[PDB]
Amino acid sequence: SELTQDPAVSVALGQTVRITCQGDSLRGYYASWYQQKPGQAPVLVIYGKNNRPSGIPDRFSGSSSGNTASLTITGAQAEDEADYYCNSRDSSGNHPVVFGGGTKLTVLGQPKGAPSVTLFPPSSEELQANKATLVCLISDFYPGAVTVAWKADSSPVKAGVETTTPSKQSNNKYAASSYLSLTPEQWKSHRSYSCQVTHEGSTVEKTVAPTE
Amino acid sequence: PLQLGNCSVAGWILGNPECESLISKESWSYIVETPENGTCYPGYFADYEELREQLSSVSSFERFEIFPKESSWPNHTVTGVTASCSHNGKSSFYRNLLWLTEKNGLYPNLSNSYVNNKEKEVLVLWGVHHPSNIRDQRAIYHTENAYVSVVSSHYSRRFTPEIAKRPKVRGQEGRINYYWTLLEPGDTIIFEANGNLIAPWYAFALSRG
Amino acid sequence: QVQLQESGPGLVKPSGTLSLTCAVSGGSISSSNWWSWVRQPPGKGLEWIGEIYHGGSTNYNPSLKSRVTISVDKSKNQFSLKLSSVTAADTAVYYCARAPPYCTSASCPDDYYYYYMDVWGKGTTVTVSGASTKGPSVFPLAPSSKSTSGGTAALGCLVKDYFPEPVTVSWNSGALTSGVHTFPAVLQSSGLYSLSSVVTVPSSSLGTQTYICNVNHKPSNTKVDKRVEPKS
Ligand SMILES: *[C@@H]1O[C@H](CO)[C@@H](O)[C@H](O)[C@H]1NC(C)=O
Repeated sequence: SELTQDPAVSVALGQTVRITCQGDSLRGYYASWYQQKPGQAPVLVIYGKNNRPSGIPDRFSGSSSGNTASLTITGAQAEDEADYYCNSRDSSGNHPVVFGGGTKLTVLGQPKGAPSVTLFPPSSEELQANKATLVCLISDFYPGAVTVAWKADSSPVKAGVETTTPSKQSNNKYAASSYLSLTPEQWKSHRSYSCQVTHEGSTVEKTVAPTE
Repeated sequence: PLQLGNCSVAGWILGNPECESLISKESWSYIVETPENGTCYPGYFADYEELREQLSSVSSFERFEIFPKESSWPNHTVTGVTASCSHNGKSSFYRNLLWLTEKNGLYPNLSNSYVNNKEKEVLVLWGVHHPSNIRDQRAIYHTENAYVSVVSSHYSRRFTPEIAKRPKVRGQEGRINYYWTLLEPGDTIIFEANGNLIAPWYAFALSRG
Repeated sequence: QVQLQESGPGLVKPSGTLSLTCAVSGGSISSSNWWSWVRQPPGKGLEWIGEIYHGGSTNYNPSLKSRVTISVDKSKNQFSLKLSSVTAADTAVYYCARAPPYCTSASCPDDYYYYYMDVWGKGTTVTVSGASTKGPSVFPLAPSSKSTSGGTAALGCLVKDYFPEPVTVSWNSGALTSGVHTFPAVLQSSGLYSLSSVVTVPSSSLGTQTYICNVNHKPSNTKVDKRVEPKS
């Protein structure tokens, strides 16, 4: 009844990859495929057996062999890093629609980029509201894995820290953000706060001062 | 002699995809034939043996277009293909007929006519599709009880689609009965239907038939 | 062509009734199309909910059949979804889509054995919580010299303490697109959200160009236009 597909597969840039979908309902109706990039709604890439909607590259192709549907991407490119879902209709009962688990396509070989760090001190308006938030923004780094650490003066700070997981930018690089919530007194009673971003062993550190 | 080869009279006249060549002669004295009855889509061919009598000797054969694929069918969807009719490895349909189905979820009343102004007898062919259940019927034509009417000066018949579970033949449990008539010079034939019509696309004009 | 627009509440109390609306434009609701609903729980995949025909035929997901009711209204050219006795497991992003007509038997052409959804709505986030709605506090992230890196400079907006998701940020009411990035929201300890929106800009412009970020929090019906000026 359910459609099953592997959760994750990886392909090198410019290579080809077959994403397989298997389920006992594929015999009754044809299988469709979607591409979903993070924070976006799914987009249909294949109607039926190798019929694509207007605006879908010829690199995407579909096929079927019994209860096995496949999606093939030729000349894989970094724009293709996303989730892929197969979809069909159940051939029995009242004919429910079932989705496959999804497949995370990682595209290997992309160029590596050091993290760019921008650290904003508390706004004067926020301070006058009796709160202080240090905003550390990290962008344009690949691979999208990063570890952030904060320093008050030169001592570590683990309390009041919140950080987001990396997310793809528009140029296929990753970006993240880190926050350190302070009281206006905690902020004025130190000489400097720092955001330390470690990516691929190398570390970039930005510093802001209350006195400035 | 008319060379059909791997094809039969039914396949050749309806435009069976495996009979794309061999329209051949404009006249002939006898027909050369020797395949699941020759009909891609299962059904019953009306007066097939009698049709073979008429076509075994003719002098001025011609395949023309009685209802162009466009314009002649402004409404209704005309791209219907099925796995049963396949050219090479892809789904297809008869070269001379069109499967009319949903257009924007509606099946408006059908009435189209053609006057034989070719100075010969005209052989028009059409079909009547019979779905296996009623839900599929409504999925295509949107009418629980449909009709097909073909009328001329010397022909008239109304068709009722009988919907019942049938054993799968050639992978298809639906049926299409095929029917033919001869239109005399100057005579006018009209097709009226609200569903289940395999519309004529290409007709034929001949003599001594 | 046909386009779908979702309408629904950002928040729904636990054990209450979720109700959304999908409007059809450029096409008629009374067509041979299956108007469908889909949802996506956080970090999970796609889950089909149900479908409806303009005539009234309904087919629901077996697991949700008991608490689901998809409707249609030809008066406004809309169709709707209703999910009752909601729990946190119902918190998800809900979509409306259009699916083609199909056939159960082998009487139809090949075009009626596809299944797909080609036109989708943009999605509406629905959170199931007993917490009350809170609007955002927008604070500027002003550009400075310890922030400008050459010709380009960075400025943004801090959107602090709001609930529930989502928040959408634009700049200059949509006239500033390039070099813009709005970061995923972070979930603080208090259960409130916060996110930032940054934009990259030439350093010579910030002296003579006005920069405004337009924050929108539809769950609270709040629209904040915040002027980001350089520090002085
Ligand atoms: C349908 O047929 C009518 C004639 O009966 C014609 O006027 C119309 O343009 C056709 N197409 C549509 C979309 O109505």
